[PDB]
Amino acid sequence: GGRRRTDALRFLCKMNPSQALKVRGMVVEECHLPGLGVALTLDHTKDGVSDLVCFVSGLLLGTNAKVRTWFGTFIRNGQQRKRETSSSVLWQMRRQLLLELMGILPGLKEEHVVKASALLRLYCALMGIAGLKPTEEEAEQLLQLMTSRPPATPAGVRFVSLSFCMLLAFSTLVSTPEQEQLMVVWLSWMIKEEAYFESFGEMLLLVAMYFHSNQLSAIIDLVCSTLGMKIVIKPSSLSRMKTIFTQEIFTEQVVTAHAVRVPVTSNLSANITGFLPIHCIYQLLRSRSFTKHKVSIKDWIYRQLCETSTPLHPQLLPLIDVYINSILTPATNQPVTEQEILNIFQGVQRFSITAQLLVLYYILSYEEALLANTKTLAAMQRKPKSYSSSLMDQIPIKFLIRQAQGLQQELGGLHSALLRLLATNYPHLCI
Amino acid sequence: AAADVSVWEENWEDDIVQDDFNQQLRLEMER
Amino acid sequence: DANSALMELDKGLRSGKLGEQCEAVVRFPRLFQKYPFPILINSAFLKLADVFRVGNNFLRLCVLKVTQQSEKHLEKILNVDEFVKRIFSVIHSNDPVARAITLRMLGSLASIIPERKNAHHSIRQSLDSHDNVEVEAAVFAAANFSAQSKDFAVGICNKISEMIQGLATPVDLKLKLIPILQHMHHDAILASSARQLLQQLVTSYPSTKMVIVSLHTFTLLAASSLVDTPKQIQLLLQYLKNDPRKAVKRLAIQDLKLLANKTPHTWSRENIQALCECALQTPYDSLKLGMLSVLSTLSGTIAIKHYFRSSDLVKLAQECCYHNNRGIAAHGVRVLTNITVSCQEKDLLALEQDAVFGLESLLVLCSQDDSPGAQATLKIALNCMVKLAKGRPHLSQSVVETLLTQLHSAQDAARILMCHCLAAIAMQLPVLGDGMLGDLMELYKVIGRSATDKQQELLVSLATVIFVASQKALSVESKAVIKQQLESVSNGWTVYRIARQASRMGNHDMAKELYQSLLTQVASEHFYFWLNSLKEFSHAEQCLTGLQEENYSSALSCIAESLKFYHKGIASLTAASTPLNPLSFQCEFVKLRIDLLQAFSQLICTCNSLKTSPPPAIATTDLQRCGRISNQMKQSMEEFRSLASRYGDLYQASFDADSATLRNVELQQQSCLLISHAIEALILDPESASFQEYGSTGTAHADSEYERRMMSVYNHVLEEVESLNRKYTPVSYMHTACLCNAIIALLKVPLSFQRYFFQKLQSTSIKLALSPPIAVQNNQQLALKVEGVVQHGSKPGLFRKIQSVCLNVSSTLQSNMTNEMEQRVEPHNDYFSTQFLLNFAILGTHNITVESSVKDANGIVWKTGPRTTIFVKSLEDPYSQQIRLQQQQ
Amino acid sequence: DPSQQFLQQSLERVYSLQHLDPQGAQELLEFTIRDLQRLGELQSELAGVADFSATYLRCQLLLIKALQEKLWNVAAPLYLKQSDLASAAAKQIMEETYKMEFMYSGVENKQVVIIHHMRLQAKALQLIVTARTTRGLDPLFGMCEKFLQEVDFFQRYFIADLPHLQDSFVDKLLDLMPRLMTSKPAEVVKILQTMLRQSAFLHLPLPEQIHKASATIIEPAGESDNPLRFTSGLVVALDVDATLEHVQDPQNTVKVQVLYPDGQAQMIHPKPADFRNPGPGRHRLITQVYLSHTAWTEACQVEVRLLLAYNEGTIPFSKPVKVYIMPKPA
Repeated sequence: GGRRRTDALRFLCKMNPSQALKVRGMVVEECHLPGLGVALTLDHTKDGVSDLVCFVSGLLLGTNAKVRTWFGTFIRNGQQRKRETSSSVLWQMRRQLLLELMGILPGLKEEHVVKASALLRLYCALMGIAGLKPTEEEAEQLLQLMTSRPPATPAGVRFVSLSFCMLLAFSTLVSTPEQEQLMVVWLSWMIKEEAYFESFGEMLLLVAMYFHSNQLSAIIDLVCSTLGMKIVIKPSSLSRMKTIFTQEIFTEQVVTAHAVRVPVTSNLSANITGFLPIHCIYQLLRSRSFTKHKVSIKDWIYRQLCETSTPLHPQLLPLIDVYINSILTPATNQPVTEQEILNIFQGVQRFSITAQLLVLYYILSYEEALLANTKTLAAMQRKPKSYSSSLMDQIPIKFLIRQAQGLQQELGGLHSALLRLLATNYPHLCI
Repeated sequence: AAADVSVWEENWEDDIVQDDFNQQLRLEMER
Repeated sequence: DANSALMELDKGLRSGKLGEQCEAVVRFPRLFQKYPFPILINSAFLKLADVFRVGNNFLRLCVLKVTQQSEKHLEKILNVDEFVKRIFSVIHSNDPVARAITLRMLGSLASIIPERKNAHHSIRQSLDSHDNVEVEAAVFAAANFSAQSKDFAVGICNKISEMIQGLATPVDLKLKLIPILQHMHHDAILASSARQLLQQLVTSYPSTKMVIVSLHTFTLLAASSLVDTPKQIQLLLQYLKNDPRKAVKRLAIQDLKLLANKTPHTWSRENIQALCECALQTPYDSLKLGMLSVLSTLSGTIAIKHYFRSSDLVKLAQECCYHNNRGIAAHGVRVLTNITVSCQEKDLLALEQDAVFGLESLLVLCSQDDSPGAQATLKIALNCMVKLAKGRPHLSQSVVETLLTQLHSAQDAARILMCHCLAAIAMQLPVLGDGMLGDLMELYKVIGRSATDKQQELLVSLATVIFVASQKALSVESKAVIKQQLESVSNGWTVYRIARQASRMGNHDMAKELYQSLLTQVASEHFYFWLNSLKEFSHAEQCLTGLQEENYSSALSCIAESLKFYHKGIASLTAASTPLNPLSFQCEFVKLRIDLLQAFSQLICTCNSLKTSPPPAIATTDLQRCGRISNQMKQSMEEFRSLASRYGDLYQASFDADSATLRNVELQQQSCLLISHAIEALILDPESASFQEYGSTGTAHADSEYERRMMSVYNHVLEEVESLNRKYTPVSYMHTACLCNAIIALLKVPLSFQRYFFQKLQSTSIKLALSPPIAVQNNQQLALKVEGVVQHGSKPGLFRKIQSVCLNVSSTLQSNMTNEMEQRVEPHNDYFSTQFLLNFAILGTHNITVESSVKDANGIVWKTGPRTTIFVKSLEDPYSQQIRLQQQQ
Repeated sequence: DPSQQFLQQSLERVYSLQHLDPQGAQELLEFTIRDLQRLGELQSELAGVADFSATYLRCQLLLIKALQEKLWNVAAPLYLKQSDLASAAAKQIMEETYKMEFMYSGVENKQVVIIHHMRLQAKALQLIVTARTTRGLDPLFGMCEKFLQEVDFFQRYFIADLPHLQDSFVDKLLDLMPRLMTSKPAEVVKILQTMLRQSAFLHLPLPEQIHKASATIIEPAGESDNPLRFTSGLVVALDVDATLEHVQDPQNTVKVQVLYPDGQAQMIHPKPADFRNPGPGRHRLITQVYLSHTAWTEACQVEVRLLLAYNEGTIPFSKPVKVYIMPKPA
């Protein structure tokens, strides 16, 4: 009965093709006969990207969750319809999407990178929400798409990030050795490629770190945030991913070497979002990785702290905390020098108020930690290098505390932590 | 001691309110 | 969760280390912003007050800072007695610092504890303390409590008077004490006694500081009491004229500006004459600028009408508009413009050209400077020109000519401001658009050749005036704009904003080209879908620009093409919708645009349905004799009525939209209603056609060219319908001709995409936390409390403010509307709460729904808040079940 | 004294400036209404006069605002209900005119004529607004002839007061009386609109002595008390004490309204024995109001308020209070 009704409406729309998309809108409004909608958009396509990509992506990723569930059930049910054959419109639109994949495949073009990105996100939606299981040819052309090289634009960065998240999520679709060597050579090229300034390499380093620290949940959260959808990943395939990643591509040495040269985000703030090099440095510092390799980031920390803006990023304070913990834990990272932070308070190079407050927070926290961790000295007094009293006399603690109190809401927990340190170590400033 | 007034009261260029959508669109497409 | 975070802080305040306790205490206000509901606020304030009671003085100061930050949330404490009593216990401490902090807290809590006698006595006792910090805290608390409670004010006025006049009080404490008297407005006799005391102070303590504080306090008291305000104005003018101190004169100017802003109607002619004389005979320019600021404030109000020949005000304004000082010139020309547009009296039309030439000279003065003060004066002048163009339309041509001539010899910032001015004038008066196109296009050509950094704003401003000034479409100007964009502009944002303006003014081919160009520049796929949808909507609106006046077949084909592109666009737009950017208004707006176009197509089909003949069986016996077309017209009428209802639903779901977008939605709804009324009055009920189309507005003051075109189409269609009322039987080809011509007229005016389609500014919501798969007994009916907070983004009341919140509760069983009830509650500090009583006599499963609605200040109801639902499992109690079973068995 | 002088000056300022544009006129009215409300808040003796005059000015402000909305209004089939507030304005003028008639004392007939004239204006406004919407001709004729009968009754009752109503709405209406009687309803609506817009604002002659009718519920007090328990099915008696100020005939007019948390509302008519008169223009109402309702899961609060009745229809004149009840079953 449903097949005959769908065929009748199909013939009616063949007789009046101008109203075919109106019938498809009626389908998605009344919320039944999804095969009719798919068939109508297919007969309509028979440049942009395509009406098909827009239509099914909007269906699977729109605000309306009823439509999402309805189309997911449609995809699931259609998948069982003989597992092949053109009897179901599901395989027809799958072939159409695969044909689009061939269309945009080549070095990827500047014009096709955004279309590739949209198509890749649509495939993510299909296999993640709708429960589609790709065929061998579909998986092969997907892998051919991911491993393409976009021409180092922000769209290219987005495309590479999305492809990497697809590989992390749906790693079951490789299942072959030649595709394994294809993806590892693509990963090696991605490592070598660092001209993407104008947030991809940060994601790569972060997933490598999470693999080393077995923070699988962090990887799933990263993938779900980048793809923009909630997916269950079945992390045994993620464990296979961790084995290949750690043993072949990313050792701790290469991770450290690539991370120490990662640039600093100018004008850092909570406004700019996504995964950032600060997250990478925080993750290594929490994993205690540099003392194992004897490499300095004091310059990196100091340079990043000078490049902050008022809506404070929520990762700066934990970064300073773990950096101070790294200093006083054996060998160790060197703390910033006297002259390095005298330049911060040289006025009163006009540095930002949030940079001053983060340096002040670091200094007070460092002194508190030094008082709290005198057991692990194991060297002379110049090794930890407790700060000179003259430099402390140069720092305007009270003025900066008043300024931070004037910007309470914009600085996150910085004002509260500064007040904690002030009330603990400077009672004479708390009269 | 001053006050602010707008020449055109339906001018879409005023940055009195900045919304997230237009923020990322601007940051994404400005060169 | 709220309580988890509150415990996370509570372990902080329980640590005993001062740093952690202070950290938690200053972490509190963010919690209130996250969870503004009274349960968390109540518990938080009780534990904060306990910490205040037992903590040291620095912790008490931190608690005081938090209380000062959270004066909105303290109305929600509810458990006021325990909170205050454990706060109040610290006033008995021998430490004067602790007493001072307690007094400051009581002053901060004055709104929720007025008429608290122990607090009043504490203030009175601490006022004559020997510790200066305690005395200052007592003065602050006395100010707050006199602002709040009348009894404290009347009980304290004598004591404040005796401390001020007391010779043992220092001058600094006297200064601190005088502003208490501004809160003596609670009673007429109290206000009169305070007035007498302030007069005694100004005559007996004529120091600069003391007289300044006393005069400011007297001004504030007069503003609050508004009975001594005329003689307060007279006193301020006396001090302005007589007192030689520049500081006293400056204060008098500031106070008169405050009174002009507050009570302009109370100003007499004599007061304005005295102020004008003072401005005329003063030698100092700063003072003159201040008095002219006061006079320009007054001229914008009704005080100018009360002031009314060539008087001192006009003489002063004419003298000042040619001053060397730019600020004085701006104020003088503002006064002149206000007089010209407010007073149509023909005795003062000689200054009409004085105003025009003063504005032009001020343009010449301010254009080259490119300095912030000059930019401010330039903004003042251009606002005055816009106002003058509206008020006196016969001066519009000269204003436009001055702006165009000055455009070629002005800096970039100045050019942007005059472009805004031209856009305003041409939006209100589009006849002047044709006269400004040549100069604007020439300046667009010369700017685009060397457009580096600041010219991007200039480029969008110039394109905006080009699109606004163009009543018709563009052929060569369009080519020039596209060439200027493609030649140099890699700035996608400039192109996007210009395309936004093009789609705003209905130049949809240009918008299509620019949006097509903007694809491949974005990185995110949802922005790509958004731009692609914009391109498709522009193409769809461009498709139906080629409509012939009488060709209905061409019309049907064009509407079909437009619907194809609209369906592509809505698929793309749906693909562009994401969480925290749902594009709900855009989706609904273009869905209602897809409808009323396929409804138009169905009405074109029914126009042609008359050519398929009626049956003969029905033809042998009035409206049924028409045949299928009669029922089809009935269906079309119902469809258009439903479309008008849906457009109204979109209207009242757009509380955060700007006025122009709402007017656009109103125009679409009125077009739907026009088609429905035409169908009814021509086919279905010509005898009940009601009165004639007597337009009350007549020559309505439209705010856009789209408005003018829409109303002209409506008036022409209504005239056509009225002349064709009963002249033909409903089988007529002339009725179908009139309907189809109405379709052509409505579609031939291009659609305008308004600001809310692109920019969302207000963004107000409702949280609506309600007390809870919940089991309710059959006999015991549910007691449901719903609490909600209205949320905001940046400027809360940008377009309209919430006056009251309407909470409609309904119950649907077997999840049908069995528990209708409404409660209009006024949210005090952006928070409202109410109790609901829900009957569940019928056993089963109940779906409770609560839908918040917003009644704005004017009275219009908006359906804003979420229609959150909860499900109730109502089951008969064991007692009644067992009793009924035993009785039956 | 300065208060009376300020009151008279403000009223003269409003009356003189009736040649202003609608925006200026309505902003002047808003300024004066705010001033009179504040003056009523400050002074006790002039609270009655200030609130009386401010209510009259609020009626006028609503009228001119509704007429400006009508200027914003267009042809009838294009009328939009959601964006219109003229009908609400007419209802508000209705209720405020009732308020000035009954909720104040010392009202001589020279004020009653002005109150009824504003009432007639509100009825005309409601008629015009309804005509803007209704496509039926028979209901339009019915409301039209009802309004004309109301005008005729006004002319009959206040026949001695017409010379004091020069250039008023009703005066110009009575000038063209038979033409309105014999004209078409649509033409009647049109000329009514034009005559409303051209009507003059009538001066309100202040009485020598006038005080607002006020009431203060004091016995239940705030909700800090524990809920009243054991009320399921049966009755609970809530003792009500109240002081009533300047109500000449409270027994026939004062009523007690009880609003349960559901839509149900109870209306109570206290007997004369409840009312006590310890002083002139200062009554004391002591009585019991009986409340009953089925069992409740949680102790909700019931709103109890005092209303004034007029002749039908009622208007609230006391601050609402709330008390918690827990009708527990047993």
